[PDB]
Amino acid sequence: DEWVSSGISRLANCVADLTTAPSAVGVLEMLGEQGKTGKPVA
Amino acid sequence: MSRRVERLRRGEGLLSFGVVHDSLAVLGPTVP
Amino acid sequence: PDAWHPASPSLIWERNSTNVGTRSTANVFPFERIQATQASETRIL
Amino acid sequence: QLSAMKERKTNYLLAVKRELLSEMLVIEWMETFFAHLRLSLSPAEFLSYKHKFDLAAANIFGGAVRVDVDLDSMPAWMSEKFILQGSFSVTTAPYAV
Amino acid sequence: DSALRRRDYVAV
Amino acid sequence: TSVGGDVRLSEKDLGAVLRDSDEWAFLEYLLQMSVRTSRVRLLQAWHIATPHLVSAFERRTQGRLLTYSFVDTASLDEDNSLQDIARRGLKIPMTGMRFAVGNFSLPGFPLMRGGPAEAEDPFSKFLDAARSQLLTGERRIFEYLLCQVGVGRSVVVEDEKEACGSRFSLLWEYDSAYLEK
Amino acid sequence: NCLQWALDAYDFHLGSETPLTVGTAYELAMAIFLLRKATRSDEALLLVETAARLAEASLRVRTQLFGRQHVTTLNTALLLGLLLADQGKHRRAMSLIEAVI
Amino acid sequence: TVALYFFRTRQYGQALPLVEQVLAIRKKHLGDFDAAEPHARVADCYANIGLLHRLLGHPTEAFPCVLIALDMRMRIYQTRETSGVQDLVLALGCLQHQAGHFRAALEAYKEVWTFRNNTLGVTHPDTVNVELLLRQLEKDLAAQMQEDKQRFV
Amino acid sequence: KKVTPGVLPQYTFRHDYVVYDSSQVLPRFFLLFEMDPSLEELFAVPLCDNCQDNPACIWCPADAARLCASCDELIHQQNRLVSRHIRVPLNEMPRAFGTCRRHPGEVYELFCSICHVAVCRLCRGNHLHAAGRSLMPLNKPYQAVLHMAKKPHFVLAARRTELEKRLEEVQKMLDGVRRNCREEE
Amino acid sequence: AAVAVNVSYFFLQVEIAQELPEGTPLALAVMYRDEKLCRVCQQPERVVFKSVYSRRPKEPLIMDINRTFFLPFFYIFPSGDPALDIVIVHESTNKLRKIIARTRLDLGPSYRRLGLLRRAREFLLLPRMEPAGFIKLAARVAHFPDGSLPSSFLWDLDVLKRKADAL
Amino acid sequence: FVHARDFELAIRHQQVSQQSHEGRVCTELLQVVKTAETGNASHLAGLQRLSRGAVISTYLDPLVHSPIVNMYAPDEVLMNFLLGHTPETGEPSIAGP
Amino acid sequence: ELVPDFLFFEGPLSLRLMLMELLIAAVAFQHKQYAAAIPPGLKVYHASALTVNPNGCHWTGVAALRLIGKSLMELRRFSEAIMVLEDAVRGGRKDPSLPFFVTCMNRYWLAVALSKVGRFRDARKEAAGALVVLEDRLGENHPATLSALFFVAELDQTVGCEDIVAPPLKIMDGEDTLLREFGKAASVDVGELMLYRPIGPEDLEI
Repeated sequence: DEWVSSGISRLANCVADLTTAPSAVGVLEMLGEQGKTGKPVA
Repeated sequence: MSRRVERLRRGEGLLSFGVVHDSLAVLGPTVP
Repeated sequence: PDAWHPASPSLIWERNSTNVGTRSTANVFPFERIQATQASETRIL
Repeated sequence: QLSAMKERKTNYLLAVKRELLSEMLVIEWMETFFAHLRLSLSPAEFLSYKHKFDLAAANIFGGAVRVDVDLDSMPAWMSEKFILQGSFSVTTAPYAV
Repeated sequence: DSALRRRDYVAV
Repeated sequence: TSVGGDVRLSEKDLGAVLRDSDEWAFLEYLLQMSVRTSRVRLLQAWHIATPHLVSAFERRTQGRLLTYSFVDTASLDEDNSLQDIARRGLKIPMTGMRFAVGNFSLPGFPLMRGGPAEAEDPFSKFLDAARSQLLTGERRIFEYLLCQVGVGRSVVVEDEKEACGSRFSLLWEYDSAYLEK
Repeated sequence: NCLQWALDAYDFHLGSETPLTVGTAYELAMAIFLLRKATRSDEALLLVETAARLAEASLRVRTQLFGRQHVTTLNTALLLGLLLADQGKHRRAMSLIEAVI
Repeated sequence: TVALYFFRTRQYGQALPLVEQVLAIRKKHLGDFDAAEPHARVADCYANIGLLHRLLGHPTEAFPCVLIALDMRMRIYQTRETSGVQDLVLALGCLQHQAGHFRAALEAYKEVWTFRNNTLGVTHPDTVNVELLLRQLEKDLAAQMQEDKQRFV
Repeated sequence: KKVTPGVLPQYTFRHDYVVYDSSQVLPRFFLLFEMDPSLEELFAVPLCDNCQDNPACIWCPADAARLCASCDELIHQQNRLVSRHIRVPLNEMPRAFGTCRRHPGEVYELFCSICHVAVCRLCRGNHLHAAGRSLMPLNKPYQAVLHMAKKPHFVLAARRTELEKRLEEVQKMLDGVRRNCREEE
Repeated sequence: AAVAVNVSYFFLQVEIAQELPEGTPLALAVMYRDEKLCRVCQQPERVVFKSVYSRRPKEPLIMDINRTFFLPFFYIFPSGDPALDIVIVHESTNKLRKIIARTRLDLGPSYRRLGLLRRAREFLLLPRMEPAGFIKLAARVAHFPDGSLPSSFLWDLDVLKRKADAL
Repeated sequence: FVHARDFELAIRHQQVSQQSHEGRVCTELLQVVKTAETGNASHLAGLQRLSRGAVISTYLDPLVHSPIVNMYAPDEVLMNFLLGHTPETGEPSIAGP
Repeated sequence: ELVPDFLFFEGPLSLRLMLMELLIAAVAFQHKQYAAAIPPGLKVYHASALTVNPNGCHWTGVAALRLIGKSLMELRRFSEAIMVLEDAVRGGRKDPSLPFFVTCMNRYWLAVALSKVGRFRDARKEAAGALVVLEDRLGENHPATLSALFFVAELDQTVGCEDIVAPPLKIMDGEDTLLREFGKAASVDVGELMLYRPIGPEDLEI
């Protein structure tokens, strides 16, 4: 997808204005759903 | 770094930079 | 004779899906009024 | 309105990028056209059209770069940082005239 | 900043 | 296209371009690359850029971009006759004047079969003979002007119906209007 | 992915020309170079394409901020060399390792 | 035979009225779509009428002509792997690729490619040409994504 | 009409501008030119012999075919014996050199050095640079011009060294503006 | 323009040159009483990277250095007065770049001054690190060859530190 | 009020010096050599001590430029923050109340 | 020293700096340097059209395009020597403040460059027009008038005697100029192929 942008910014008129820097709470959610993918062996 | 004359033939020059020109349009000065 | 009328599914697709009035640069081959090589010499070459 | 001035600042800088892109896309228009000439010309006509391509190269794109792109050439408002000040205090109304 | 220049010309 | 009055172009007037010359090769190449066909050959050429227009054009187009374009003289307004172009510089009405930069197809001989046809921008004998004349498409020859247009820092804006000068502002940072679809 | 987000936060705040955002870019190129080696997946050619842009942009800033003689700008040129050889561009990798030495 | 001569001369347009008579005669002095037992001559000629009507430019009514051919060849040749079936599922994939319809002509193309790989080679012209249709599907998918998701203006 | 043989140059660039000031346009040349259907299309690469839906790029003397770039992979990356065909591009096809087009039909002999046009028998004594020497045999310099046309022109490569260079510093001022308006956001 | 200093031949004497072994090559670089010993040798034209030759002294050493070094003319010459000194360095991953010779100094303040043409003829100079022993040859001023051979100064930033601190 | 200009300098975009770290200290310190050659003690506060602060080492040992060396001289605290950032003291300010 | 002095105290369009570039181009031409006279002389032409008399030309502009025209001529780059001198002719014609001698000498060297490149009819037309204006205004005994008359007579001599001095003939073909059956292994050069060509009964048509 060309239009990729987190909600951190609302200023955009081209495709280069879209900043993909994650939000502060955004990091803790979708880093957090990574230790529950595995379940230490089986 | 590739074969330059075949790069001109298939056209990843003019065509690839035409879409860069189109993506950088952005319509309207400000509409004051 | 008649028009070129390409046999490739992709070259037909570019004819009836995209148009050149929207892009500054475009491939023009599946739009040109090219001859069809007429009959007998198509069999030869 | 912040995106209104941001569009004022960036669409001028993006029109500069659009015309720098326009001059270098039209040097690709020269080269990709002449690549088709090499595959379509008998050797007598290729020596003639090599001279015509050399002459068209030296006449159109012969000198320096005519667009200057320099902060001096830019308008005077490509210099400041969009200072913001104020408040949005939400209070009551006075109960006395 | 040049708009702040014009605001001060009108004001004190 | 009516060269002002009933005067033929003289050598004391507008300068001549010699056959098989270096500027003949340059004009031929930029006129053959635009139509993308070798069947279009040049048969006369003139120089209409007096040094008064060159000095004024270079002062205005300072730091801008220069693109080559073709203008049909038949589609030109008859105020902009060739005699008048020699001193003024193709004066532009308040509605603005369009310009095609790059490839174009000549009117009456299309090379483009799509939605549009990339035609040139503007600004029972009729079928009895046409069954043996217009099918072969006998030579009709054109009078154009290769003019250098100083389009610099254009703003993209949609169709010409609202890009005309009766409503468009042209903020002073800009001096040209690129057109979208 | 953690280095992916860190590259996104340093160039949002400090911009894309600082030594800190170049360190995040180079470490992301090294990390994605380990990702291809460990999985050994043949579909990771697009992973190596973005490995080339991150290390190339890291080299340009490091030449113009640390000089051509520094530990950071030497092994970034070496990592960039291994990535171009990995793409199959074998003689751009030649000149890059020739420049490392 | 005359329908074949018009084919080798690139004149596909005159081939359609010739093959349509071949459908008409083969229908009544042979079987049909059901006809209890199915005949291979009728199923072959239904494949011809959808192939040739593809080449003129209409994908929508060549689609039912090739579906009938795929069903008849499923009942004559049986199983799934036979080369006659794999010609026809290639025709469904190329019919789909003509009228847009991406991400479903991919699986139709890969089915032809996997059978032709292990019974004709990784080098045969019937396998490399399907690979060319895969690569040229990837160019059209890249262009379609860059003309419909790039419209941020 | 529209019975033009071969494949024309297939790449288009088109912008449409509108200007408002008279001093912004410099009328330079007045051109009288001729569209002529009876002329020979000199700019025409023929269609591919095998598939007839691509423009040809490669001529194989062994197969005697004007193949395209895609069907070259089809019939030459086949089994290992048909993989050694010496494939030259369509420029190096055996084809007649041509006649003078100023005096009809006498076959070229040498190449004039100062002007890039070759000479014939009638015009050798009265050529443009007919009189170290300007007259040199014809076969050698066309091989040198073909090899020189593979590398880019030096004056258009000078546009690569400066037009690209100016783009990073427009992106630097744009990065400064965008970073400014994002902290103000 | 430029300056053209050709070495012709080289002579050295029975001191530290004796324990210069038969395996280590040398390098000769001309200088400006300035810049870096590092950056002068990296730039190819100003330095010579010969292998050591003839491998048997038997006598004071004599060994050939042909070719002319074309160094950028400076019409203003920053950091004040110009000077021309030539160094010899031990090119080996053993004992590294050292000082074996200092040779001449001085060129004349904004040359076209005292030292311009009295070094143009064929002379005999004196390396000194530390005591005596003699060789050099020649100098000239170039005819400005053509397309701007590098013509950039090779500034040593340590000496730029102490001169800026002194001013 | 003493460093009055550098507060207003944080209202400007400035120009990015397109050179390396060696290129920066080349053109900056070579400026210092000749501007000190022309003399005059009025130049001294302008650039002979302001442009003087350009170290030629990428490596800084941490005990100097430490987070606790901003206690012996607060002048460089108001320069490493106020858009000086390690990279012209002429006009006055009227000292009225 | 004075190039940064005059780009800074007088702007990019300076009268003293434009005259500096003309003097340097003149002394480069006088010392037969040839190249490194086009780069300074082009700075004279790019400046003099704007800095003095933008209504058209100057003596500085004419001397600029003539110094460029001479040097590109004698560096054997004959092609753009035509375009440079033709641009000097076309600007100067319909213009006061430049006498007849400027618009006649420019036309004469245009015909001299056109004869050296090789177009003989076109160079005779400009040489005759420059001759006529020089006869009427500036006498008939002046060395410029005599050189123009010698040039008009020379092009009438060349176009009339090139066909007889070197007749068309059918040489360069082995069995048509001896050599191959005579002992020598090819000639290539026309000046030797003419020299060893034996006249015969079949050559009398030519």
